[PDB]
Amino acid sequence: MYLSKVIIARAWSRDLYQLHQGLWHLFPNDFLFHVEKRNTPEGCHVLLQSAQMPVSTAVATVIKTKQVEFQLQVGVPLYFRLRANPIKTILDNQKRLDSKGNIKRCRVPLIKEAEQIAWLQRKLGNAARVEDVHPISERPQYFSGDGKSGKIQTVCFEGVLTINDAPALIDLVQQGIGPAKSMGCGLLSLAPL
Repeated sequence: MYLSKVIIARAWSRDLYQLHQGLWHLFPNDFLFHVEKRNTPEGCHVLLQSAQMPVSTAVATVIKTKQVEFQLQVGVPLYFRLRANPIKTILDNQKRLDSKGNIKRCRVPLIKEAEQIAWLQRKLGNAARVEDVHPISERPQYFSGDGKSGKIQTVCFEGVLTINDAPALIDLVQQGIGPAKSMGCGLLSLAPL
């Protein structure tokens, strides 16, 4: 796969919806991204993982691209970073009913750290062991400026893991982890110690 640093012009990266759109246009000939800097004069700085090399547009400038060929062995420790959207489903607390007379089932973010770590370890499964992790609960990202706007609530997991199954870990990196992959979640970044 390819890893690129991309900068999206401010006027074209104001809404969450716009980011994916702008990035999609980089492939004129399925990608993942991680926002590195949300608001600068020149716009939004993104790390972009893709199967094809991106091609700059007028609004999305590819600053640099590097191809990754993986060399993983079992037992190797790696730093990891993953911005994710961990969620679960619960019954509405006020037992509010939907149009068919049923209690509403609501999607909610995981806010308890123990539950966030459990979610991560569950997604990684047989691919790797979490050796150490710090789940940073980030500020939510809103769909619009409207007072009633919904939002996406993310956690940025950072720490160290140890590889247990190389092919399984590669698959996780290629596919991305968890919901909201089109909104800048799911990109699992790895690095040697």
